[PDB]
Amino acid sequence: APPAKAHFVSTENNEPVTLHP
Amino acid sequence: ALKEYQVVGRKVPTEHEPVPKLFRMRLFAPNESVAKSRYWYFLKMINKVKKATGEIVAINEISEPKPLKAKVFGIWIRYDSRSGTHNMYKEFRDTTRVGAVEAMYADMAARHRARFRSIRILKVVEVEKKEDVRRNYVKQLLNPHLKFPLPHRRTKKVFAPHRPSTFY
Amino acid sequence: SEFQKVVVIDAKGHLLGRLASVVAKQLLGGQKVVVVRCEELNISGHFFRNKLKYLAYLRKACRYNPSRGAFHFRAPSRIFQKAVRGMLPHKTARGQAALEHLQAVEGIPPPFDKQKRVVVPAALRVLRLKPGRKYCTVGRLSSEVGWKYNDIVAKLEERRKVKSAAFYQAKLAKQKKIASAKEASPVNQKLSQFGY
Amino acid sequence: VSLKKKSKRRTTRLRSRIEKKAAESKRKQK
RNA sequence: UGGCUUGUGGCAGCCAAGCGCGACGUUGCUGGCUCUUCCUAUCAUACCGAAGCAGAAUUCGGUAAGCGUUGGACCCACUAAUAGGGAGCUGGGUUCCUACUGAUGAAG
RNA sequence: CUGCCGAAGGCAGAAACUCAGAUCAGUUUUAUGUGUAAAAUGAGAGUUUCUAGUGGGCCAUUUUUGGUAAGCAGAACUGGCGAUGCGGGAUGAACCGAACGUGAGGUUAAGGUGCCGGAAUGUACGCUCAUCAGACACCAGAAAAGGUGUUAGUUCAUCUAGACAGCAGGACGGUGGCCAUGGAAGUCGGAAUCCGCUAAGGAGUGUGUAACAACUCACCUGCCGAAUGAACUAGCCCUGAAAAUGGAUGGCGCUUAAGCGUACUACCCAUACCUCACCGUCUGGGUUAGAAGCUCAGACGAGUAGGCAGGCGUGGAGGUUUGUGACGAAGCCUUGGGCGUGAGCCUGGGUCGAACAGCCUCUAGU
RNA sequence: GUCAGCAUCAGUUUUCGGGGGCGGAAAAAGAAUAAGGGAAGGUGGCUGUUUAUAGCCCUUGUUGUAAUACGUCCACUGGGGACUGAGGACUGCGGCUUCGUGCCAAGGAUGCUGACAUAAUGGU
Repeated sequence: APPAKAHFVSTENNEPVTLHP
Repeated sequence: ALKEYQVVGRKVPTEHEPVPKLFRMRLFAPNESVAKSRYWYFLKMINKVKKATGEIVAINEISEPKPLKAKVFGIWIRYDSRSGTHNMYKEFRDTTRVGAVEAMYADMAARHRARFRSIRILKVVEVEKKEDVRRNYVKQLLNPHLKFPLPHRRTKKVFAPHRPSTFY
Repeated sequence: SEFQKVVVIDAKGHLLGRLASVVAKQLLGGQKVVVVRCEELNISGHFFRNKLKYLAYLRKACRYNPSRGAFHFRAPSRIFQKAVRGMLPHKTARGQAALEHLQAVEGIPPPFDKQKRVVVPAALRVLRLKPGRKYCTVGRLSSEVGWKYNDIVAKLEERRKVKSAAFYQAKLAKQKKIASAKEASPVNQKLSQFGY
Repeated sequence: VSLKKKSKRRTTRLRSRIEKKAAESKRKQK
């Protein structure tokens, strides 16, 4: 398996959520 | 030294999960590699997301918005001790969140013999309100008429000809 | 910080170990050292603990011929010499020659009372000990371990301080005369832009 | 001066025996 | 040849600070003759605290090893006491150098 | 004497020849369930044959069962030791680095930078005072815990309706409740332990009295003005016993450390790493212009058992050197000189007196 | 023959300095200057309040496309020090030069000078 290629990761659908341990 | 990083990541999309959720954490590490590993184990222990099936999507160092204003930072942390569990909350007055975390690490290594891997930081928050401050020594610093002489004056050129001044 | 033939160190207010280490490094460098006024060296730790340390040092003696046993020296100068020589390779010719370059005395004898006495800041108790810490004096530990010449040194030091005070007053008066003539001289203001 | 009744320095058999039997203690508690 | 070793026994139950255990408690049953030195874990001597300690005599406990801890066949006396231990010789029982001690001795 | 190869708890080497291969791997992926099968990387891979030495044991590692005050015993794998020098851990058969030709320079590992000791008595933040501190090293035997030592925390408490404490006072009257008694009134002793008042006075927290009485708290009011208390956890500190001559963190010593913890720079040096020179071995290319030679290049270098190869020296024999020698052979002595990695060789001076040596072969009472 | 000093080089290497890009929140800050908001560890004023006879914090605009800071790169550059000089006519790979027996830092050091010889190095 080759290394993962550059792509896009749209976040307007799932905005990042803050995680705390 | 330390730098504060935000790490945003997710698992690799599949048919079962075409749009995986995006998980962002604010964490402190000397460099990006330690931050990514610090994040990955945190993600493993909180949400059981394996490192192999995940990927770090965004790495961003963060600089202090107002490094020239003295602030008071309260830090919620969890400690692994003999019992393997403890919760502490400290307060440090410093102009930078990074410096406050560095002071916290130095104090805990000095007091509870705590290492970087033993300490996990839950939250570093700013306490602007004077009343919300709980620590007496922080309140001592926050008093309006603070004044005190220099402590620990302590003072190649061996064989000085005169006696030291060590005063004014 | 220049190489002198002889360095006279006034050991008042110094720490025994720190001054010994500095002196032991100078002797190996090849410098003659005279450590005067050894009854004023300070040692960290309270007096009772230090006396227990020393009285434990007396306990070390041979079980055959204590005449060949450990030689316990009670004079403050000899106490400093023992501290210094323990920091030197005295079993070799180099260390044995280094010991010959050290002259530790009690009080300030006349051959060295008329010479400038520098001090070591790396050994000074005021600069090296946190305030509120108990300490002791070698000239006091010596008197309660066997040293029997404390009164004579104290008397001969009061005489020396009186004579030195008289000498300084005379020299200060002469310096005041020279100092008064200084601004009276004109070139001291005429072309003093060089900073002098 | 030591100022002690028991020497703070240890013999090589004694120091080696700790790692001999400390490991066995972990084996026993396991 | 364990940093050994020392003053507090075995079975069951009741609790229960707490993490099925569970601590302390609580209740149930049957070899000797002389020798240098060291340690204190002190028999006597010194000084203290407590006790129905009135006095005398005494008991226990603390600091304390400076100084003593015998004479005779467990026995009987003396003694203030007859405390406990560590590091030349003989009986009944089985069939060179170095150390120590004294003595000289060249030499700034 | 030197060089090369080099173990073993069926090996290492030698010779005879395959294929320029998909031929193997103390390896990792892919697929099927540590087995098998079919991409990565590395390497030239191999087959039959015979012939030296060994077949032991110590240490640790992870997998189990039997176990006990307590250790302990028996298995399988893994390595290190053994054949192994060097740096560090004060020194060391098993700990941390590092595998060794002769040198120059640079840089490090492990460990370190107060002095002995080469290197910062560097920078920054904390902790700790020990009249037998610590540098210790899963702090594992004592170990379960004690402490009015200190610094941090966690969880509950009241608090300008005046917090805790402090001083002033109230802390009562039925009631000396009832049995119990010489004498017991809350307090020698047996169940509670009720009520009027409240802001509160408990059939009573202790002292005390023959009995009383008296004081105290636990409970409230006056003044006084701000924080205070209780229970646990963590780090350091004391204690958690150990004797017998002097005494050891290695020593001296160190207390805003030269102890403990962390962070960041700078610095010190091993035979290790890098650049170069040289020695030797192996391998590869070229060479018709002492071929047993010349020439270019690269890699490599511990070494026991064992295997292979090349040299130094001794007595005698054949050949040769128009060989050396009474103008001094051999031998011997020497603070002389030179050569070779080495075995050894030549030579100056002195002594000495009659034989001796190089080269190629042979030989051995070498 | 011996020992030196310097210069120009080549190999290795250590230690300072400058210039220039390119990246991050196109650094974050900050300054200066326009809005609004909030207040304090409450200033002038009068314990209480909201910039006045001190000021502070937050947001936005602007100066702006600011600088700095770090990271990174330069076939950009200026110095200081140390060890080494193997090889021995000619080729080769290269750059200047109009080709040139052309020159050159390009398949391994040359040049200049001094002192000593009864001294210095090297051996024992």
